[PDB]
Amino acid sequence: QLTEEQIAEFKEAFSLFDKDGDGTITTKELGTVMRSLGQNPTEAELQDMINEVDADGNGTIDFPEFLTMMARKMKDTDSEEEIREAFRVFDKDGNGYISAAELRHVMTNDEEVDEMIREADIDGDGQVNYEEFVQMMT
Amino acid sequence: TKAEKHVHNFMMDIQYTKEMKESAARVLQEAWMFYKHTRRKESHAARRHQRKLLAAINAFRQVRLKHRKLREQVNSMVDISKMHMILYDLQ
Amino acid sequence: LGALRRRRALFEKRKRLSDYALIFGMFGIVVMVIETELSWGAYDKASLYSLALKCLISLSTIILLGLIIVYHAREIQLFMVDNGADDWRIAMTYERIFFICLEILVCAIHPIPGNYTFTWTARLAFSYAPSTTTADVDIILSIPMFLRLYLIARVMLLHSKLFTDASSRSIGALNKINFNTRFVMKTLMTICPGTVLLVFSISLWIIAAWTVRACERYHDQQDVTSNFLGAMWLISITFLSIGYGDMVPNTYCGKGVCLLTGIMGAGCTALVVAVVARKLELTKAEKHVHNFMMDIQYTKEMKESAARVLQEAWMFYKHTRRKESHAARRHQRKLLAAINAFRQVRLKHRKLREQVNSMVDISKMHMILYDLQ
Amino acid sequence: LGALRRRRALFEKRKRLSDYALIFGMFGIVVMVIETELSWGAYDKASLYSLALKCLISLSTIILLGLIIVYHAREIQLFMVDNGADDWRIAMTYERIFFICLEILVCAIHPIPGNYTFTWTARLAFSYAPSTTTADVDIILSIPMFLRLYLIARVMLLHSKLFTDASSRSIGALNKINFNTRFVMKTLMTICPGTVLLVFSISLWIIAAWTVRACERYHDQQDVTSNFLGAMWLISITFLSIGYGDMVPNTYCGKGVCLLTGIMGAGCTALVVAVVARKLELTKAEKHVHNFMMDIQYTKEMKESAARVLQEAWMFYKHTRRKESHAARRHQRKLLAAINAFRQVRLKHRKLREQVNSMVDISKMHMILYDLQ
Amino acid sequence: LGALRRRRALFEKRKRLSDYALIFGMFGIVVMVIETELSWGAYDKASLYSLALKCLISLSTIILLGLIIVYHAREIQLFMVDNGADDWRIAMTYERIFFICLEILVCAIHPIPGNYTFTWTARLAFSYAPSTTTADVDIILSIPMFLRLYLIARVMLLHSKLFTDASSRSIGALNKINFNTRFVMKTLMTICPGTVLLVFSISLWIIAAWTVRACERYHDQQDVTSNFLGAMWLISITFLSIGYGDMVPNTYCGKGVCLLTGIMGAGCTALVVAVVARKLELTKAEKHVHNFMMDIQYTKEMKESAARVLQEAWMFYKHTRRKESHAARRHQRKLLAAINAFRQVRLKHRKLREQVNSMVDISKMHMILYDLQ
Amino acid sequence: PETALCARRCQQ
Ligand SMILES: [Ca+2]
Ligand SMILES: [Ca+2]
Ligand SMILES: [Ca+2]
Ligand SMILES: [Ca+2]
Ligand SMILES: [K+]
Ligand SMILES: [K+]
Repeated sequence: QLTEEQIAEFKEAFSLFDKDGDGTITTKELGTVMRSLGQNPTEAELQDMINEVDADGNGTIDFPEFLTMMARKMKDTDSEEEIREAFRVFDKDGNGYISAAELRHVMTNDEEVDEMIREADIDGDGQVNYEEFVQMMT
Repeated sequence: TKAEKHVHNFMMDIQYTKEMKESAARVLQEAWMFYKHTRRKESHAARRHQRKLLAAINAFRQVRLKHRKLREQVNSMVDISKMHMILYDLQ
Repeated sequence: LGALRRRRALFEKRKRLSDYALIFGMFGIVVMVIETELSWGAYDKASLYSLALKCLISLSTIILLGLIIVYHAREIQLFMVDNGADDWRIAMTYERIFFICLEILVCAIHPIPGNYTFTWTARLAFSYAPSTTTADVDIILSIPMFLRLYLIARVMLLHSKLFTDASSRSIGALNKINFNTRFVMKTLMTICPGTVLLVFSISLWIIAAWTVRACERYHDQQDVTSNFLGAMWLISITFLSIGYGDMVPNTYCGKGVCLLTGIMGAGCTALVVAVVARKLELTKAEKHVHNFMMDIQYTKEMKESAARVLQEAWMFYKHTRRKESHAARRHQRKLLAAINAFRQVRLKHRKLREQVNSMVDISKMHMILYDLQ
Repeated sequence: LGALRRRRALFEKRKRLSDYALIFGMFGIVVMVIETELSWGAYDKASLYSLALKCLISLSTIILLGLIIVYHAREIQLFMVDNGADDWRIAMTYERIFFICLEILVCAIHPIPGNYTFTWTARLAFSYAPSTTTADVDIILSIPMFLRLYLIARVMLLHSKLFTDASSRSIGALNKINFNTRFVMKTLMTICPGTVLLVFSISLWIIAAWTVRACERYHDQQDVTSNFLGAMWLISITFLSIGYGDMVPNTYCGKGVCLLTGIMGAGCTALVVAVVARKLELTKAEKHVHNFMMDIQYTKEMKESAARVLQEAWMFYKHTRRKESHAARRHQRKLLAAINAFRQVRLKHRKLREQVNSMVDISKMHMILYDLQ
Repeated sequence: LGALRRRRALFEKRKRLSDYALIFGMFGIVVMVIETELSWGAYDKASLYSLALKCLISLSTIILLGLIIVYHAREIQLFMVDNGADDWRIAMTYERIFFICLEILVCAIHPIPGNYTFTWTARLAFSYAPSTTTADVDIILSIPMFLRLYLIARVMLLHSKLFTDASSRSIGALNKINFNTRFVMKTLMTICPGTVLLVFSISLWIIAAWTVRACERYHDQQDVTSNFLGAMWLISITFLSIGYGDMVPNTYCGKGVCLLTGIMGAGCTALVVAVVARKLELTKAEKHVHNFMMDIQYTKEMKESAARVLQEAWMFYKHTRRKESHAARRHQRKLLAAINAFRQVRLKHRKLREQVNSMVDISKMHMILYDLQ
Repeated sequence: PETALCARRCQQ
């Protein structure tokens, strides 16, 4: 487990994100911290960004989930975020599933893309999802 | 001028959108090329395509950040004019 | 729709002709520099290596003049398309004809083959002792050849993406923007302001150093200002306006390049400082992070500053109860200094909060307006 | 969670190795300065006091190169943790390898033990007469040793609190901020911009003056620029772009340091002026106090200015009724002057109220919006 | 309320003592200038006019030091009143004691009566030939006498209206303002920024020129920089950073004053330029008048520009119907130029209207917010 | 050259 100084500093950061001290970062606290930093996040985007690291799905970020987020965010460049953003820009329709037509369109900027679709469709659902995208990326 | 900045920022946004499409295309292209050589059991070829994939991810991040910086500048300059539209609606 | 095809075809011809005008324009300059340097020591102006090298400049000037004439023939045709004319004489204004002749005159000044000489009398610097030499006439025609660099600006404008792109033309028409050569200059000074000034400064450095050397070599018997590094040092402290004065040109040609450099370097250094001072400023997003971390630091400093206020106050009380005059006075001074230090950190935290509330003023106004909707 | 322990551990080792590389990097520079200044007069380059002092530089260079190698191995291990790679070869790019060899080459240039000489032929200034001396080869290797000052930037960055603190890393991640060496430079120019430019200017003054003296001592038989107080005067009139020209270096080494001082001094003085101009400006909380007191002063001035308008108006009437032509004329010139003075104070009061209303504009907007809530 | 009477009583005593310290502080400087300029001429240093004129400097130093000691005793008493202390030993910190002794040391440096001499060996300029002279010891004690000008800053602060006025102190307490010597400096630079920079430049001109002349007169036989108008010409070209180099001082005292003037003149000219550039800008009330009159002019220009568009359009039609090929062609070139002229004035009118809306943006917002009320 | 200014300039 982490040493004493690291645990103390991560607790300090968590308490910076947790004003009431109840031990969980409510979406209101994250929103007000972001607003104090000059950003204007909507409720939908706030909820979307709060469940990315919420492992148990309870709707709040306790200390272990904040520690996981910090371990993901301490490095200068995070591969998961960039892969997610590439998948987003690949998904023009925004439905969460990049069709084969989109996969062919994004390469024009025939057999190779078909091979990519065949080797990326692990579950054989006829399309490519985010999990397949990260599996192919790794 | 105040009108030439809006034209420059509008054409820059189109350029950055096209750059993000080509940068993210390289991210997946090298990601699959890494997977193709890894499945073929080519150690050196897979290693090279993992250096290229990491560089492509960093390049995609750089264009994503400079696009975000541009959108910050566009919103910062178009603030009071947007305020006027909201005030007219309240009337 | 018919004029759209013609306009694109004529623009492609104009861009292609400008590319060839720069190839032959820069080729003649390069051969001029090679011939100028070699004609001093290697051979003489009456050799067959000078008749065969000045015929390359002469031949390149003939082809360059043809490309300038043909380029303006395409501009006339493009005028007859945009303005819906049928006679080219409608385009022949007094300003267009003057600029057609100006470009031809500028691009026709080159060293003519043949050995011609003139008597150049200059008074040296400092001593101001007269000096006379039979300088060749091919030196007063080689320096003006640097005026062909105006074709670089035309190539940059014609090769610009937004100059011809239909996406930028449609958007620019909405804002009534004219995509002239000034717009390209202004966009270059916003995208890469430092690269433009660094490239211009280095290019002016080599060109001015060579021009001073090429003019000073006739009236320099001590390789002082006629050396390339003696002219690249002479034109380095004029750009920076240091002006040591140890080396000054003996002629009125090297004095017109020192004067030109002093003017250019007076403004380029000021513009460079403006660019540098603009790249050392925190962005609007990095200023919110800096203020956020300073606020956390100041809150922690106020916790330790107020702790010392009470710690020294009680240490004063403990020694006072023990009837120790010197100790009580020593800790009363510390209490006064602790209170002053606590006041100082409390005031600097107040200043930071005011600064924070000054950059989140208009943004907070947006939040209130959204609520009223 | 597992990689958090290994990333913090590898950062502590990198920070420790950066400190030791500065200890040995600066120690070699100091011993270089001691040996350069002592081998001139105290002993000669073929002495046992020079083979024992130049082996300290050589010994410190070996240790410094080892610390650079180990530091870059720690960077490779940190990269394999962050990027998740398992083979060090995935980290060896063409850009990383080039900078690894660049730091090694920069840190490996030191005066090698031994007595090797080269023929230095220079030309004195203001006469350009040749002067040939046999100079040690350890003078062209001592000057490049100052390039080890890049380790100071590394130490400053790794010792920065926000570079590793989890509170700043989380807040910076929200705003998508990059904590690199440029971010530390920009925060330094906002916290203490007058402590960074003053320390840089003084450090450059001492370093450049010593570099000029060290080079300008083989070709100086008059102790003009080879004096330390005569090298500081030269560097100071170049930093401020005065350029008296009574002393200029006789060699290209001194002429290169003087050209570098001119470039730095052109921008450093302009940056310093902007700092002294942003500190002589009233803050947003001191302007409101100044405007409040000006408004009270202008109101009191208007009371006394209008009092003089009526006092002279009645004094004119009193003498006119008394039939005194000269007295009435004198009291009418005073009345017209009093009216003009009343207009001047009334106009400057109106200007002040315009400024007061200009600053309190957006804050008044907030109050109106709060009321509408 | 009791301490209010004692605080005002002690502030009046401090103001009175600061005035007398400036009377005697400047008296010693004035007599020093008289005695320095006369000892070189009229009499020698061993005369009875030098024993009687250096006893006036010594006597004024005794009284000046007495007023400095008493002034600080009043500040100690005022400290015990504000801080509610009963022992002056609580007011004796290490920073106050150091500053008390610093002022006494600065104000005690004066030419002692008596004829003491020292050997001054200096190296002349442009020749670097040694020159040894028997200089008096009263030249190294007269220059530091100019450090008594720090009393001018104290007198300006203690005589400032807002430093003591109960109306300004109460208002400043609301905004948490500190009325120190820095606040007075900032308010001067906003009220009269040009008078402050003009008095400082002129005062520095005379003081530095006299200091150069006094120091650079033991090593001057050609009356070049030992002349007041020669020293006043050397200093001006250093303030403007021209640096001809025709005259440079031969001593280290004249070389440290040219450096001091160069540093001050680098920033003073930059500050002066900013002031002259902030006074050439139209105010917010004069820009509305200028924009209003420009809008009227542009509307009149558009009426006449479009009138020429139709006038040449019909003149083209009249000659075309008359079958005049050359006349119609000329009137079609004029029609095209009239259309371009109409477009140019229409574009410059649109730009002005956009500029009008940019300045009148927030004031328009206020009107809308009033309507919602 | 009587003065060193003239000695330095006439040589340069
Ligand atoms: Ca909570
Ligand atoms: Ca949870
Ligand atoms: Ca899709
Ligand atoms: Ca799938
Ligand atoms: K200058
Ligand atoms: K100068």
